[PDB]
Amino acid sequence: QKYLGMLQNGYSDSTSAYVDNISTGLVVNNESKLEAYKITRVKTDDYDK
Amino acid sequence: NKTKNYIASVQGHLMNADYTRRLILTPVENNYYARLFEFPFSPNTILNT
Amino acid sequence: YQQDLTMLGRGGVSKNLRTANSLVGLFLPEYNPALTDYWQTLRLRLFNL
Amino acid sequence: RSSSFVKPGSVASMFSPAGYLTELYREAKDLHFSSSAYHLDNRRPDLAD
Repeated sequence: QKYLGMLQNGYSDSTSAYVDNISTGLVVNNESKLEAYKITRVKTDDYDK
Repeated sequence: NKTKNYIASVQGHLMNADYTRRLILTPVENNYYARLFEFPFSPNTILNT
Repeated sequence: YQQDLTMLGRGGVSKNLRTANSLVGLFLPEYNPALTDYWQTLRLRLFNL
Repeated sequence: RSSSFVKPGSVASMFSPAGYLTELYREAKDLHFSSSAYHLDNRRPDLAD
């Protein structure tokens, strides 16, 4: 999870999605290509309050 | 079952009911395309069918 | 939750089977600390040997 | 749910401090009427959230 974070596979509706990264495979729905994406977050200016 | 041509499966637990579950038989494993049998778990969220 | 447990104790009706994970604010069972202590000790003993 | 066991020290455990805190709030919430300034949700409205 230090490399890949959390995989988007339909958790409960709140659940957050970052540990501290989010990634999943997404077959692009305009064609027949299967992409893997990754987003990383750096908490900024008073995120914890 | 040889006399009626059935395949019977038995399971103890499932790890998530929101995931789609089929039954894969494969001589190789690690490779989804090498399979010889695949059945969708008929109601899902089910074991021993 | 208590109503479901009461019905389950006699019947077993599962109309609308899956309980819609967003319908949970309940806590989850916890592992036995005595059993996990056995594994921790065995891991430590094997490491030293 | 029946197989979603958690390690001790997790907030999700039924025996975790969160579980104890939930029981305390559940029973101590109504020790005073809403009319009284001594009501738990009146003196500390942040607790409910």
